[PDB]
Amino acid sequence: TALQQAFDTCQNNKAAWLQRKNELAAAEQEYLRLLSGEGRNVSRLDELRNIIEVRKWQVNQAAGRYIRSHEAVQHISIRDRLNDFMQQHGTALAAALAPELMGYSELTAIARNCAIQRATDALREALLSWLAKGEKINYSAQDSDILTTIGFRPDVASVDDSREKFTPAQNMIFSRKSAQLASRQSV
Amino acid sequence: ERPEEVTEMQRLVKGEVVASTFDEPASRHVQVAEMVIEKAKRLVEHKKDVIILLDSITRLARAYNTVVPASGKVLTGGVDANALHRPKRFFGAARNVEEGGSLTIIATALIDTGSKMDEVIYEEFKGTGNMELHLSRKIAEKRVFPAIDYNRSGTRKEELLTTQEELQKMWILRKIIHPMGEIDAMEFLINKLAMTKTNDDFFEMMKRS
Amino acid sequence: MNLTELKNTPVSELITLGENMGLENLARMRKQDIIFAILKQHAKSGEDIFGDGVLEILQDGFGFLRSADSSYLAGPDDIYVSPSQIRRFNLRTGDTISGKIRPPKEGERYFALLKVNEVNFDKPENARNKILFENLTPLHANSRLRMERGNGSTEDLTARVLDLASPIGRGQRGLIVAPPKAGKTMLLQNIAQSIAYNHPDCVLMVLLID
Ligand SMILES: Nc1ncnc2c1ncn2[C@@H]1O[C@H](COP(=O)(O)OP(=O)(O)OP(=O)(O)O)[C@@H](O)[C@H]1O
Ligand SMILES: [Mg+2]
Repeated sequence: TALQQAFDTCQNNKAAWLQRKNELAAAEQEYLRLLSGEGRNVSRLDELRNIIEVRKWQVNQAAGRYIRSHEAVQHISIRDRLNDFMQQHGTALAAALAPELMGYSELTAIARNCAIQRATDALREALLSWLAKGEKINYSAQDSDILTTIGFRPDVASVDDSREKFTPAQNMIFSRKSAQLASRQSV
Repeated sequence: ERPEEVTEMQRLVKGEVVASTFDEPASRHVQVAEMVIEKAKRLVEHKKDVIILLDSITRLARAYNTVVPASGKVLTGGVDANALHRPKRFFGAARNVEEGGSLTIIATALIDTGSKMDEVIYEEFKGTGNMELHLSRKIAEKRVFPAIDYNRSGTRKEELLTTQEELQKMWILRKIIHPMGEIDAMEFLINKLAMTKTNDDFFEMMKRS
Repeated sequence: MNLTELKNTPVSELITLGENMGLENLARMRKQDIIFAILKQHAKSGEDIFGDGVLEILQDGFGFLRSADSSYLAGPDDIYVSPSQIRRFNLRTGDTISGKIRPPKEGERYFALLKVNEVNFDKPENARNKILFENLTPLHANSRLRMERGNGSTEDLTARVLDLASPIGRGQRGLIVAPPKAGKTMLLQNIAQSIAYNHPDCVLMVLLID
């Protein structure tokens, strides 16, 4: 049940980033509307700048945590599938890769990491046995639709807001810009 | 200050400007200045933008030195150490109100006029303001004005006044222009900026030239 | 108009055009100063001006444009080039630029470029996606160059002896070790004129130092 709520929060901050993009685009369209007019005053121009840079930093970090939440939910679902499907049918996997398994079970650290390397190459061969083979596949059977709505590849806007990243000092100064933005909103 | 310059100020700018001269005693300057600053703070209390111009900090400092009584303890150079707090009363009103309005002050300073007591007040007022502008005599000998010594000029947390990326842009320009001389920098800046109409075009031709 | 034709011309023709263009006291100074002042007054009249040269970039990124005839001298004949041309037009160091030039405004000693018309004998547009020199994989001297004139010249014997002793090839790496008074200078000039006469397609130049 944790995967479902994690997925729900993933769409929650996804939609948050979308609406942040919408209010950003509103900021630039208002900016261009004022630019196309007569710019007698520059204080409005300066505050429009301040807000558009602070909001673009905000949507940058929004895309960032949306991306990491997407990977988090993907890996938690993958590990849950591995755990329970092996709970169902792990005896065949055990009998298949037995040598390094007994190498791991009753031996020391050097033997264990050598066994990890052996199992790594063996499972790489096992995966490439069927990976190059051409077979139709379906999405995650437990949450197929749930995985189709989230999508494996994120939206192009996600990397549009992830292409540019500011320095940590610049990141904190945009954070303080967001703080003063909320301060003037309180005014 | 001489009445001719203050009357030129009166006749030039549309806004009203207060005046004082050597005819007015030092205590008169102190009291008119404190009404002026108190009125400015009362006005900015009503969420309004107020700007004050000071010419100069040394003249007022001399006036406050003259008017202060002797408290029994004297800072080196025959000046009352406590009295120095009173020019800071006329300078401490500079603050921006986040709820609305803001009070700003722009003050000039005078040094190297043959008086021993002028540079040290600048030294003890160095940390008072968040930005400063230097004027040098070698540019005056060079006869070209303004004698803006912007190479050593600096502001504390000026980022709040400009954007972010374009802030790093003029800082790139600043540290590019730092190593060269203070003179040729200002001539070629004013030469590039002279025949143009807006500073934005200056910004693009810094990416063009 | 094009400064190369008035640059390679001798001093007499330049000074005569100096008197006939309205400035008669421009003889007692350098060639670079003469051409600078003549072109200054010519462009002040408001006529078309064309330029060409080879560029270089200083430490600050702002670049100069020198001329081959002046032996790449840092005279007034050089032309200012901005780093912005490098950043968008994608022009590398030493690219031969020919095109429009701009008369410098007040406070600008050196000329500037309006637009570029030809880069390395090619269109400026396709010079952006040009492969670099070091990125090209090298090989050995595949091609062979013959130094024989073929006309039976009175001095062809030296070139024939050079060919017999050590044939030369394209893209080779060779040295000519020689003590002084070895006659090397004129044999290099002989092979230079030989390759100029036999091969009119390949570019030829000779570097003289001290
Ligand atoms: N093929 C040749 N035909 C006639 N004379 C020759 C030939 N090769 C060499 N010499 C003679 O060798 C001498 C070399 O003269 P030259 O000035 O060309 O030498 P250089 O090596 O270029 O000079 P340096 O080393 O002093 O700069 C001359 O006396 C020249 O006549
Ligand atoms: Mg020689």
